[PDB]
Order: sequence, then C-alpha cells, then structure tokens
Amino acid sequence: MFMDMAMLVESQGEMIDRIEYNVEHAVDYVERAVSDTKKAVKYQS
Amino acid sequence: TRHSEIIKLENSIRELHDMFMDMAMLVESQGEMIDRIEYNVEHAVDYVERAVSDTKKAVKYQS
Amino acid sequence: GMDTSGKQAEAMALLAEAERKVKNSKIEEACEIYARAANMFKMAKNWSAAGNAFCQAAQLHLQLQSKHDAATCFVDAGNAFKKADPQEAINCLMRAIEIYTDMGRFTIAAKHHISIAEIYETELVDVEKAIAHYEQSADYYKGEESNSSANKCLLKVAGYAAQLEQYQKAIDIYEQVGTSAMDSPLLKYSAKDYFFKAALCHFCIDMLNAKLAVQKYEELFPAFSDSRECKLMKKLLEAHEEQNVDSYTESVKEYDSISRLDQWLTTMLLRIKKT
Amino acid sequence: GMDTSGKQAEAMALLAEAERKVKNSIEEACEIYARAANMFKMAKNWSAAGNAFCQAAQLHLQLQSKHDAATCFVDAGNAFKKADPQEAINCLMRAIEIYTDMGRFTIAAKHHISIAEIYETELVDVEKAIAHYEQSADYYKGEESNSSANKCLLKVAGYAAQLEQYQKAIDIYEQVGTSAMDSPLLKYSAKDYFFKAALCHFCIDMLNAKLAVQKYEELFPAFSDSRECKLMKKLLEAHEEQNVDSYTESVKEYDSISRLDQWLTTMLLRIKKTIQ
Amino acid sequence: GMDTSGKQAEAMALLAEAERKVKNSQSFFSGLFGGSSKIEEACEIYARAANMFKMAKNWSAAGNAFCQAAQLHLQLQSKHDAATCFVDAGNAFKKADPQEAINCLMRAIEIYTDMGRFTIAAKHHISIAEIYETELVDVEKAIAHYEQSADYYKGEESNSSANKCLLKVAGYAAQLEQYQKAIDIYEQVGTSAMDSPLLKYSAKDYFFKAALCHFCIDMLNAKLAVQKYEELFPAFSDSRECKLMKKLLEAHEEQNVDSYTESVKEYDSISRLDQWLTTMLLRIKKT
Amino acid sequence: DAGIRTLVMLDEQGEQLERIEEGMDQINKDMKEAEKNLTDLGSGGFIRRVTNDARENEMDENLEQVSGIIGNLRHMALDMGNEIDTQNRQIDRIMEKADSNKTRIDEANQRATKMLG
Repeated sequence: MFMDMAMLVESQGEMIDRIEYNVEHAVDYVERAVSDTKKAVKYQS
Repeated sequence: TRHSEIIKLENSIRELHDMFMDMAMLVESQGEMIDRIEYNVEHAVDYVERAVSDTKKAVKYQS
Repeated sequence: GMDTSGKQAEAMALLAEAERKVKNSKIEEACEIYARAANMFKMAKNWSAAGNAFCQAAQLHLQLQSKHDAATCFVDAGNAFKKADPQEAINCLMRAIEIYTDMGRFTIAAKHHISIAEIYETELVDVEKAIAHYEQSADYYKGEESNSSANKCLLKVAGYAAQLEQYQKAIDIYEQVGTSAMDSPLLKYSAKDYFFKAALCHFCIDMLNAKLAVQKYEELFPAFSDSRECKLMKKLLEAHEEQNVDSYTESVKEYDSISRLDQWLTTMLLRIKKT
Repeated sequence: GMDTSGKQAEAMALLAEAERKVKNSIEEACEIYARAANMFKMAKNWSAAGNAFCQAAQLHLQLQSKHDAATCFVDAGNAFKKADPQEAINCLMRAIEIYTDMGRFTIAAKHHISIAEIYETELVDVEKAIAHYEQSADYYKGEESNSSANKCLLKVAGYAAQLEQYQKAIDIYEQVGTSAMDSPLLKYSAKDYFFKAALCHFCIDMLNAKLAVQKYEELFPAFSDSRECKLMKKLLEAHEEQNVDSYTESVKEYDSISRLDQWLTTMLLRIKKTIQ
Repeated sequence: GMDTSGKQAEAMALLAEAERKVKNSQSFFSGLFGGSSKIEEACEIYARAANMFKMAKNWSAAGNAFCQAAQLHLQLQSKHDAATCFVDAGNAFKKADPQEAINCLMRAIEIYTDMGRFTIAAKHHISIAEIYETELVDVEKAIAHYEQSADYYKGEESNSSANKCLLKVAGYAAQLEQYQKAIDIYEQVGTSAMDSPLLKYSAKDYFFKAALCHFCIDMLNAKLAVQKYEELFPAFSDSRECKLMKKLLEAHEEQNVDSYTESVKEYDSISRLDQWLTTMLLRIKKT
Repeated sequence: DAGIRTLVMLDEQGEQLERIEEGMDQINKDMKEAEKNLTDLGSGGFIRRVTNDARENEMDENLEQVSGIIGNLRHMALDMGNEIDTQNRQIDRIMEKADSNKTRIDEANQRATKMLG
C-alpha cells in the first residue's frame, strides 16, 4: 500500500509544480496587460 | 502476555490499513480535482490571451 | 453585541441607498450596487435577509443580459440560505444546475447535485429525493468519465438502499464496485471489504444461499480467503447454523476488540443476529 | 419516456435551424451546433454527437479560430472513444497536430498517452501503442518530466520484453536504474529494476546473465546483499547443473517468501523450459 | 530524420527574413517614421524562431535568438519583456552551455532587483548557485549565492525556505573543514524549529549533526555540547543518537579504535550512513 | 524514510497551494478594480522459551523492537493524514473563485463588444 501511494503522490507533486508554473505565467502576463492599460489610459487622456 | 501484545499489534495494523485506504481514496479524489482545475486554468489563460490580442489589433486598427 | 447591530445598520443603509439610486444603462450599475449591498449584509451575518437581497440582485441580473453571472449569484444565494428555509435554496440551486446543464458544464452540475442531495439528507429526513439527486450526479459523472465521484455516489446509494432494506440493489452495486476496483491496479485493497459487504447484504435474504454466495466470492478472488473478514463471515455462518447465542456474540466481541465497528455494520449485525 | 423523444426532437430542430442558417450564406450557427450536440449528449445518443461537434469545429475553424476548434475536436474524440475508437483516434490526432503546431507539449503528450491506452485496451495493437508511448516519453523528457518519462520507458521496456527483443528491455532497465539509484527517495526500489535486466539476459544465455549480474554487483554494492542476487545465483547453479528440480524448489521457495508479479513467473517458465 | 533538415531550413529562412526586416526597419523609420510596429513584428519573428530552434533541439540558435529579442526589446524601453527573454535564454544556455546562462541570469537578477522584486531575485540566485554547483566545485560562489538568497527571503518574511539554504550552507562549510558556522547554523535552526509542530520530529537530527560537527574541535567541548543539547531537549535521550555518541566517546577515551569501528559498523548495518556522516566519522577516526 | 519524505513534500505542496491562492486573490481584486475603472472611463517478551537456546532470545527482542517502531508509526500515520484534509478543502475552494474570474473577463469582453455596436 505504501509503495502504491508513493507513485500517485509523486505524480500529484510534479503536476502541482506544472500548474504553479502555468499560473506564474498567467499572473505575469496579467500584470503586463494591466500596466499597458494604465499607460494607454493615462497617455490618451 | 501473549494475547495482549498480539492483539495490540493486530489493532495497530488494522488501524493503519483502514486509515491508509481512506487517505488513498482521498488522494485520488484530490488528484482528479487538481487535474480539472489545471485544464480550467489552461483554457482561461488561452482565452484571455486571445481576447487581449483581439483588443490590441482592434484598437491599433482604429488608431 | 455592538458589532452585529452596527453592521446590520450599515448594510440596511447601503441597501436603502441602492434602492433609491436604482429607482431614480442604469440596470448594470443597479445590479453592481445591489451586489455590494448584499456582500455588506452578508458581512453583517443576517443569513435570511442577506440571502433575500442576494437573490433579488440575482433576479435583477437575470433581467440584465447575462447568464453565467446570474448562475454565480444563484449559487451564492443558495449557500447563504443554507442556514435558512431549505426549499428556496433547493429551488435556486436546481435553477442554477439547469443553467449549467444548458451551458454544458457537467462537472459543476454534478457537484451542485451532490450539494443539494447532501443538504436535503442532512437537514430533511426525506431520503428518496437525495437518492435520486445522487443517482443523477453519478450518471452525469459517469458520462464525464469521473470515476471517483461516481463510485462515491454509488457507494452512498448502495449503503442507503441496504438501510432501506432494498438489499438487491445494494449487493448489485457493491459487487459492481468490487469488481471494478479489482480490475484496476489500484484500490484493490477495498475489494475484499466490498465483497464482505455484499455477502452481508445477501445474508439477509436467506441462509442456505449464503454458503453459495461466499463460495462464489472465494472462487472469484482467492486471496479473499486470507482476509479476517472471510473468516469472521464463515465463523458467524457456522455459529448461526446452531441456535447458540454465545458463539457469535463472542466472535463479534473479539472483532470489536480488533476493530471498532461503525454504526451501519453494528446495526446490521444486530439485525441479522436478532433473527 | 419524455426525455428521449423530447431531447431528440429538440436536437433535430436545432440541427435543421443551423443547416438553414448556414444555407442563408455564422457564430450563432456554431453555438446552435454545440447546443444540439449537448442535447444529444443528454439523450445518451453518443453516436452522431461527435459528428455535430466536428461540424461545429469546422464551422469555427473556417474563421481562423484554432483553440476552441482544438478543444471541440478533443471533446468529439473523447465522445467517439466509446462509440468508435477509430474516429476518436483521428480526432485526437488532429488535436495533437494542432497543439504541436501551437507548441503545447503537455496536452499533446497526454493525448498521445490516451491514444496508446485506447489502442492497447479496445483494439489489439501494441507496436502502435509502443510508438505512441515513445512519442509521449520524448515529449515529456523535452519538458524535463522525469517521472512521466520514466514510467513510459518502463512500460515500453516491459512490452518489449513481453513480445520484442530483450535488447530494448536491457537498455531501458539499465537507464532507469542509473537514473533512480542516484536519486535519494527511489533508490530503495532501484534494485528491482536491475534484477529484471539480469533475468532478460538469462533468456539469451547463462554467461551473459552471469556477466550482467557481476557488473550490477560491482556497480551497486547493495545489490550484493540483496536476496534477489542470491536467488539468481542459485538459479544459475541449478541451470549449469541441468537440474529442473532445483529450479522448481528455488522458485517455490521464493514464491512462499514473497508473491510474484505473474511476469517473473512467465520469464522463469521460459528460462526453465530451455534448460533441457 | 526529416525534423532536423526541415526545421533547420525553415528556421534559417525565417531568421534571414527577420534580419532583412530589421535591416529595412531603419530605412522605413527614417523615410516615413512608421513607429515600433515593424520592430514589434521583428521581435515576434525572433521569438518564434527561438521557439522553433528550441523545438528542433538546436539550443544554441534558440539562445541566440532569445538574446537578440531580449536586447531588441530592452532598447524599446520595455525591461520586463527583456528580462523574460533573458531568463529564457539562460534556460536554453543551461541546456547547452551554462556560461552564457550565468550572465543572462545576472542580468535578470539586476533588472528584477532594480524594482525591488525580492522573490524573483532570490530564485535566480538559487538557480545560479545550482548551475555553479552541479558542474563546478566552486563552493565559494555557491555559498555566496545561497547566503544572498537566504537574506532576500529573510527580508521578505517568507519562512520555511531560507532554513534549507542555511542547512546547505552549514553542510558545505563543515565539508570545507570550517565548523563554527555550521555548528551555529545547525543549533539555531534546531532551536527555532523545536517550537514548530511539524518540524519537531526532525529537530533532534540537527542536534546530532552539531554534536558530530562539535566533536572535531575537541572531546571536552563535544561532551559539554552533548550534555547541553540533551538537557535542553531531554527527549533527545530517547533516540539512538545519544547512545551512539556515548558509546563512541567511551570507546575513544581509551584509544580503542576497534570498539569505535564496531559501533560505526553496527550503526551503518542497521541503517545506511550518509556520505557526509561517514566522512565525518572517518575523519574523527584519524584521532 | 518514505513516510518522512511523503510528509515533507506534502507540506511543500501545501505551501505552493497557499501561494497560488494568494496569487489568484490578487488577480481577482485587480481584475475587478480594472473592470470598474474601465466602465467609469466612458510486554516483557513474545516467545515462550520452552526450547531455551539463543534462537528464541534474539527473536523476542526483535519483535519488541518492531512493536515499538510500529507504535511510533501509528502516531506518525495519523499526522500524515491530517494535512491532506485542509489541502483538499483548498483544492475545492480555488475552483469557485477561478471560474468567476474567467466568467467576469468573458462577460467584460462581451460588454466591450456590444457597447460599440
């Protein structure tokens, strides 16, 4: 039972890391988009 | 003394077996849920990327 | 307490101001301010009126050209009413589930089915409604290939059906889940428990066929012999063969000394042993 | 009941509406097609739901859209999975090609593993499954997914030993043992993998197996202390003694000590058959 | 296979097209003042070419394209995109040649820390430390990077991370025959983690390490440290570490190397010894 | 060793879960603020020594040792379970929030595509 648990735990950990990487990409792009929107609104006005 | 120790060992083993089974099923459900959120967030990021690209092209065409 | 009264007064003032503003394009701002007032009221922790305002805002949003936001407001209102009149929350959650199914998100629809069944069974005593909701959720999950939730719902309904004395459905579901777990490389440890539960459910029907059922389970999974559950089942069967009360009482006492029995198994054992 | 007839009639009406709308010549047509496919899904009519999904996918692809088209293709393939493995495989291959062009390696590799699983489960074809597993393993290794690549390689090696030559099994098992032994957590199981390779060497000849086990012992000191190498040495003594009784006695003693995987039993039966 | 030739040919053609585009961009800007649209399109082509080169396993070309795009966007007053491209180039070079990755990661660290983003700077510091450690034995730069990352995390209040870096620092310092820093770090970490619920089980281990790290200096100070640690953490007496240390001291007090060797062999037999622990035991055996 | 590693990496996964939760909360708040701004823009032994001999003695000790370890393992096992519970809860809650955010942006886009014409 222990060795059966180990593989699932490892898979979950690695794919948690992958999900975290994807979320980091998303948040960085969102921050860049917000900065661009602020630039546009401030300069156009 | 035989009965007490043997029964104690059996109780500990049975408790470990039951709790390991329960938490293994819990881990399986957790894995399913995290996979679902993974696909959901992937789709969300893709769609927001497409939408912002469309907005950029539209505004640049208009300006 | 001053906190509750102050928060209630502030939320009432905000809701009144929102009502005046909307009463005086305007639909979107009215919905936004109503949602803010509902959130403030929830912070005030008056569940009934907070939920009332939230579902009113959800209805106004439905008036507005938007669907998913209305469903989110509906589920939030249902959660708020969770501690209030069950019927309104159940109806709102059913409407949200209908919207979700129309949109095509079966996973959230099944999750909401499970939630409504859970609240119905925990709050109200009417079981068949919760069983129907659980069956619908299991069907949706099986259609969506989510085996874990489907298995959980099937186990719950089988346990209840055993409780409702419909042992045929319970044993069928238990055998199906046991064979499914055995086929899979994982979860095969609980297949012995599933077979033991199926044998216990079968025993209620009669005594002579119990021997055939246990023999079939043994020949299907030989390793099931090694489990203490099979030994207990055969010992209890042999004891029941003779009208002696001490043998099975001592056996169950020893098993309790080994493992603590859950309520369902305790009541089932008492029921079988009494007759 | 009401559900079947009502949903079927509504889906047919939606299909006719979409056909007429396109006949007028478009996004509303795609939405109608998707809704009709959903109604078909609730009606349990798995067949022809994938066709509607594919029609919507083409309708949306006509206007350069690729992401939602790929998702619709994947969903249609998943629906066809139970109805028809061939159409599901085709749709999944289309989705994999689209994503690979877009560079989504994780989704492509997961779809490849799904294709291999459906190939090996319903239909009878392992070589195509082996190729799919190899492609997925390479994709994951490119993304430095150690565990997924190791699992895929181990499955490929097991299949190759089962039906194909032993060289692939030896190579993959040695590579996995090298990768895992140095790792702290997995070292406990590392020995296991090595043993398999040694057994696969016994299939060709006893001298090759003896040299392989000596090399493993020299490389891994703990491999010397393992009971597995002792059992293999006893089996080697039995084989050089041309004594099947000793082989059977050792095998039964090991089985009593620990249960078998049913693959080691097959390999040992093959080895004992050739003792002559 | 077809991948190599086809991808290389198409990527080289696309890169040549990008070079021509950037070459004509200056003329277009001078003659018409189009703006940065052409520059942005050239940057997009550069990023695409880098991606394709990475796909075709040509890491060097992908890194070159990433660096070109990073520099071009940096000249466009956008530091964030330049930093991201520099990080990608550093990853590619790490895949091929970490020497360029070192300067790329340093550029990323400087750009990020200019704004005050401590988390990314610490992560890049740890990445550079790992790059140095895996290939070279330059313990000095690795220890400096680890200490810098630990300080950054300490200033950011992000607990549960800097402690591992401090433990690695202590281990490497002890490996370098410098024990005061290792002893101080280990004792501080153990004392701090004692109060935490989850870490309690592990705390005792640290103490034992300190004892070993505190046994090279002298026997008197080692005995006093063992006594102090046992008194401060009486539960430490339950684990095998106290018995092993007492037996080792009793054997060593009379120049009986055989008893010490037997005890070490038994301890290893029950459970395999770590390389660091075995090395320290052997070094103590020299005395 | 396997138990200990499982526990420590479970704690690491929980830390990552908390980090993603904070990131998504910040994303939601920023998205709502930006959308509003844009809208406004417009036991003594084990073996009976009947045989004596050393073979029994060692046996007994081993059993005792194992028993003790198992005892510890029991407690250890319980601990390893507990954290999972909390993690599971988070892995559910997050989903809700995520959906809303996505929905919001989509609706916003739709609105931004309908005011013009």
